[PDB]
Amino acid sequence: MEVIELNKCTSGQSFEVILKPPDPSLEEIQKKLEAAEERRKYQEAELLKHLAE
Amino acid sequence: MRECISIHVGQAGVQIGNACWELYCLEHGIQPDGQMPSDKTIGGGDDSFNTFFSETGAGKHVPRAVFVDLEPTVIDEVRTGTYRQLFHPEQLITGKEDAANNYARGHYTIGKEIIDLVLDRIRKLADQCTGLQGFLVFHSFGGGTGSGFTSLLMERLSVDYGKKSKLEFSIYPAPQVSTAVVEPYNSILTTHTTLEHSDCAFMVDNEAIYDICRRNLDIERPTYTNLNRLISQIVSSITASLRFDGALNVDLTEFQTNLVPYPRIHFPLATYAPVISAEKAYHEQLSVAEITNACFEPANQMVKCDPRHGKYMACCLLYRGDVVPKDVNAAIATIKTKRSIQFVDWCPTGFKVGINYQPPTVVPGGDLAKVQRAVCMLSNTTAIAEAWARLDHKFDLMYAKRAFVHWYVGEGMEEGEFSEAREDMAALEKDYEEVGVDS
Amino acid sequence: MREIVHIQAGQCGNQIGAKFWEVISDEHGIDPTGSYHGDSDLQLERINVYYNEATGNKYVPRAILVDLEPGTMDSVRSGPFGQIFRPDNFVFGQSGAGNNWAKGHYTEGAELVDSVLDVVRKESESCDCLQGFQLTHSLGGGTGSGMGTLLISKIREEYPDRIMNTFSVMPSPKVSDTVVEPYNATLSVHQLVENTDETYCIDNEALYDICFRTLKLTTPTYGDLNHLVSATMSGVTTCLRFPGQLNADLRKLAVNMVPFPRLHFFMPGFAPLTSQYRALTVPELTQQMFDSKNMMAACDPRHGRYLTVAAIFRGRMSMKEVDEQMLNVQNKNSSYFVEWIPNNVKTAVCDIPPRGLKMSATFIGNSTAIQELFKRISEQFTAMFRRKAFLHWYTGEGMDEMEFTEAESNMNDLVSEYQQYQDAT
Amino acid sequence: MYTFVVRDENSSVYAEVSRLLLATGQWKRLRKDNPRFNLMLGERNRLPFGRLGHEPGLVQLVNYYRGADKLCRKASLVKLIKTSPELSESCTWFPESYVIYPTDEREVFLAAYNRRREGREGNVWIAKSSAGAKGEGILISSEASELLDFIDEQGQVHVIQKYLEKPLLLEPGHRKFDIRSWVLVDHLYNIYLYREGVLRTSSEPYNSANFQDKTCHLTNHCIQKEYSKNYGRYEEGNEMFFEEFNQYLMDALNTTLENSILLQIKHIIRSCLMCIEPAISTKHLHYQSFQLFGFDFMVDEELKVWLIEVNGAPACAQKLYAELCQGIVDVAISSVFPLATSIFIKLHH
Ligand SMILES: Nc1nc2c(ncn2[C@@H]2O[C@H](COP(=O)(O)OP(=O)(O)OP(=O)(O)O)[C@@H](O)[C@H]2O)c(=O)[nH]1
Ligand SMILES: Nc1ncnc2c1ncn2[C@@H]1O[C@H](COP(=O)(O)OP(=O)(O)CP(=O)(O)O)[C@@H](O)[C@H]1O
Ligand SMILES: Nc1nc2c(ncn2[C@@H]2O[C@H](COP(=O)(O)OP(=O)(O)O)[C@@H](O)[C@H]2O)c(=O)[nH]1
Ligand SMILES: COc1ccccc1NC(C)=C1C(=O)CC(c2ccccc2)CC1=O
Ligand SMILES: [Ca+2]
Ligand SMILES: [Ca+2]
Ligand SMILES: [Ca+2]
Ligand SMILES: [Ca+2]
Ligand SMILES: [Mg+2]
Ligand SMILES: [Mg+2]
Ligand SMILES: [Mg+2]
Repeated sequence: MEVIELNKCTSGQSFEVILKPPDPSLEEIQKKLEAAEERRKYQEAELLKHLAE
Repeated sequence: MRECISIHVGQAGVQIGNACWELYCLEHGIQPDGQMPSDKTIGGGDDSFNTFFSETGAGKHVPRAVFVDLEPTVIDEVRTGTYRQLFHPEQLITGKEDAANNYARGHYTIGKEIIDLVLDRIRKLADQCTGLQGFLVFHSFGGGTGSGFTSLLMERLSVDYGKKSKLEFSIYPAPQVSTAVVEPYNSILTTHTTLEHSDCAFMVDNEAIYDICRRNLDIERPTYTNLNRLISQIVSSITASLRFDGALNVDLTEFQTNLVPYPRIHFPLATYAPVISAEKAYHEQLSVAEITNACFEPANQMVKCDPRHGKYMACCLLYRGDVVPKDVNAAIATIKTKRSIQFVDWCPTGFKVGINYQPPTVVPGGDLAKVQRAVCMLSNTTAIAEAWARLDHKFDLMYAKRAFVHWYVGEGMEEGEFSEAREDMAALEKDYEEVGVDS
Repeated sequence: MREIVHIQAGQCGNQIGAKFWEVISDEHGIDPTGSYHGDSDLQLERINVYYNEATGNKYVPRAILVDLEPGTMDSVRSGPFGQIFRPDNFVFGQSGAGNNWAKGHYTEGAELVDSVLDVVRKESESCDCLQGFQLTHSLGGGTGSGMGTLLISKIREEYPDRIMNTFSVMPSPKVSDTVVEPYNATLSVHQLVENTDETYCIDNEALYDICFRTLKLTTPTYGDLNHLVSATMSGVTTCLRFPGQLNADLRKLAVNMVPFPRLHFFMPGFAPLTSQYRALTVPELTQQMFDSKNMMAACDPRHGRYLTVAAIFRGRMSMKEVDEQMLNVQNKNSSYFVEWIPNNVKTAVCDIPPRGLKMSATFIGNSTAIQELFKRISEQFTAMFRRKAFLHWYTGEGMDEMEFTEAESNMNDLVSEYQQYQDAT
Repeated sequence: MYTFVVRDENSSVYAEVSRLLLATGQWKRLRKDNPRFNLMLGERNRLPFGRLGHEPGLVQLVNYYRGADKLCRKASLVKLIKTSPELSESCTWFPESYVIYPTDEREVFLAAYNRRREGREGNVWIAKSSAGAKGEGILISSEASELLDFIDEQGQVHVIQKYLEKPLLLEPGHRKFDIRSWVLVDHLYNIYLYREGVLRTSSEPYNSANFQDKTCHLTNHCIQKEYSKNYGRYEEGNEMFFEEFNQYLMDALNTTLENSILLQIKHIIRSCLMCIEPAISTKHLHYQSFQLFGFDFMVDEELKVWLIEVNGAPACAQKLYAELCQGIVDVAISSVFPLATSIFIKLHH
């Protein structure tokens, strides 16, 4: 039960008590967003082709 | 002094952000017009509250915040609300129509068209910072914007601000206050994509806030307004160390240093006490021992789970009000001899304690009574994995039938992202088990 | 923001559509001349969803009226609220469709469809942010069934990312005009399977049985049937038209109600249905709402399973009591909800009750029991088609038998698809 | 009406409990994976406690206490007794035990073993494991090497325990026995001792000069029914019930079952369950738990009671299923979900 690192100021205080010791790049993001946009475009083109038939 | 930029995404993020900045203004003595009489340095300074507020030459104190939603009805409430004079129009970003509770619509379809605009409005705030710490991101798991657009934003923030810390406040989905059914999908999808980009995330389960409001505030049917004012109190106690003089959690990095030994396991459990009804005419004020003991009651946790059947990696005690170290240690000593508090073997069994002498501030006309002392406990316990297990099971039920999957595929998402995200959650669940359970 | 464009096609479609506008205009305080005379600003908060603002404080329904003969729309223009509609939005021919899907879809309707799309385009271009379309029609005639589904296909071609919902009256031999209704309905259902997001299936036999058995109307008329439909449509659209819990456009609503694209045929219901001054308790509202006698698809929900369920309560009542009663109904009927869509029963409350009731409840069920309705149509279809009876009315308009065989196969597949999700665990 | 789900089909106790619930006309059984239940008759292993108590508006009850395994595993029961101050290393009603891996207590066990042979004391020990099921992994020996060679021969965690060399022997027969007590702990953590117990008796004469003949030493029902030729001779199925056993103690030793034995049994049951109460109580949890326990005891020739083990999923005596399962419905299930001369003894605390 040891208290350590006691710091005090006018606003309050803090301390520690111990009881016992023991990324995707910009281009890759753009690639994924554009890949999904192209899958949307392909699906919509299939719908428009279906409607054209 | 090092600035922090808050980002509020989607309805849940915006409304909670609105609740928080209202409370911040009350705590710092900032009037709705932005003026702050106690601030004697006009148009500048590097006080602790300047981490969250910039200053104009006219003496207005402006939140370092951006609000982004894919439809305008929620942010229009900010534009016309009590604190409308606080924010500049460029801080409030609204789209035309929303993501329809569809992660793929928020991440890919609509996110691609608005991400560059959001980054430019964020960059404008960063340019006013002499030493930017990083970002606090508020959002729901279940919404199409809160899940889909947040994960895209977090990815780009890691590109544009690689050194900066990013903290999340995430609303975990609860059927009691939701009319959606696809939220388990959106939660798993956004957790998978955001996991590597978030340094520390505080999950709030609407189920827990709802029941606390029912049980402790005697509100029969809590509204979002009830929930958000309670959530903003917890958020304020977590961010108070960034906004006031102190020596614990004084910058965002310290949150990871004190609460997250292993990067993927970065979801600390928050517990708050006391929550007292303002309508309660007669109330006896609770002691340091009583509010500290209440931090180990599951009924006061932001996520319902049983820490007795997990292990702790870190524990932080954040007090506000009439609290001195002597009473804290006397309370902790008693609690050890009565509670199941087991740490992992490779961590010290201890508590980092922070005390701010100013008692909690409550909104005039709110549901919460003023108390002489309160505490928020932040503990990294493996018991929070119970919340992942609940979510992953609901995901598994629907995904085995591919229910609702066509909505996501129809927005350009591939089906393999579902299983890739689910396998990542399976690994996350396994990580919690390896840390917290014996053979 | 969140504007809806309404279309009504054919005799049934225009008579039900007109009643719908009578009901919600009264709810919003709009008189027959389009002038507002309400007593609550809640009536105007979401008035733009269905009405346009003309100068002079006039509100004009965003409604397009379509028919291949002038008769019914002449009646509409003479009706109670006839003057409220934009005169430019009456689009009609003279030939009629002779209760013939081919005339509505391929010949007579094809000549008129472009001018309907012109009006649709004009209304859409004046929308701040178009939320989607709704169509009222019957499936058993020629204009609403054939030209209605032609319109839906043309609208999806021009507005491929806009929600399209329908209120579709299904034919019944017991409330029938011609023997070819099963042909027209079967041809139409396949169009709806592909091109709508939600289709509310209103069975004329259910409406008749409700009027006869529950309302004690000895001799129901189409007018009596349409009173039930307009009241149901009002309840179904309550949360779009009034402030409340739901902050959702049509897409968000469809996302949460439609787990598989083709299984989007909904079973609506309404409570109370009384033959009258007595107050209905929340238990009574909830119990009657889930009773098959209060639903309008003539399908027994106990014969299938609910994929998703939504309920809308109207009036001033205890939300706590609403939650308790909804849980009580779910436990009484635990076997009839699929267990692989968690929390698939959702509720919403609106404080504003409909005309003449202190409280009411509207039921929206996506149940696999709707397959019984398609089975009925399929049987009636096959009984005639096996002998190729009455086909000459259709081959005379250029159709051949193969298109009928494909429509039959398409609806039999739809029935099969329902059966597989009713047995899934 | 109430709903319940069955997830352990191999439970004889809760097959009868489920039968009674249905026969009330007020309980409906759902599919095992339907989450909208009030009562879960859960699985023995990996019961998903984390998914309980999150269904809106449903009070949910489960027939197992999360964390009660610490009492119901042989290795963890030894650890619990040694490391809990309320039980302590000096506990008088539990035999000297050590945990042995093939942490580990190999050297400490050898230490007390060496001292025991110094004073020429009885140096017989029994090695057992909870993973070894139904009389398999048991070995009794008076020499430590045979125990440890048998332990590391197996890959499972074992416990070596002092073998009670002086057991109370029933007459006629000169025969061993053990006492099974059934204990129900409800959601309020009331501790109910079923008034009816059973003695699982050996039908062979006890022979302390041969620990390889494990039929007169192991009082298991499966071991007696298979290996003992005198099975069922003195009592049906080698099961003597409290009325006869009490009459025997009065006739043979001029005392009663209540005085000589049952006071200690109640003390032990109460000490074990009160010890783990803070760790497993569901008093302020979002779901509630109850559990049926099977305590197994030994009695020595001095009428001292020793706890042997605690079973977390016990079976019941054939003639006692009806009464006990009705009691489970009464005090554990209907207490939370009420319907439209108690058989238990409440151990107070
Ligand atoms: N605590 C709290 N939760 C909220 C609030 N608003 C929404 N939620 C929760 O957030 C989830 C729905 O996500 P939203 O934030 O509304 O959706 P969104 O982020 O705006 O994204 P969209 O789908 O495009 O509308 C549900 O689980 C709601 O219960 C709020 O103000 N407070
Ligand atoms: N220390 C000891 N001294 C004397 N006998 C002992 C003993 N430990 C165990 N026994 C004997 O071994 C038998 C079975 O022991 P144990 O309870 O460990 O096995 P088990 O768990 O498979 C039976 P159950 O599951 O029904 O409780 C007991 O009936 C008892 O007679
Ligand atoms: N409920 C209702 N059904 C109608 C009405 N008018 C016609 N029907 C039904 O609609 C079908 C006939 O279609 P109808 O609309 O009259 O033909 P159309 O003008 O070519 O579209 C039959 O099934 C009729 O039973 C009506 O006013 N109300
Ligand atoms: C998940 O949505 C709900 C949850 C609880 C209670 C009610 C809801 N509303 C639901 C479930 C819907 C819809 O599907 C579409 C409806 C509609 C249909 C046709 C034209 C206009 C509007 C509006 C509507 O209100
Ligand atoms: Ca200043
Ligand atoms: Ca980073
Ligand atoms: Ca012509
Ligand atoms: Ca043209
Ligand atoms: Mg939104
Ligand atoms: Mg007609
Ligand atoms: Mg055993």
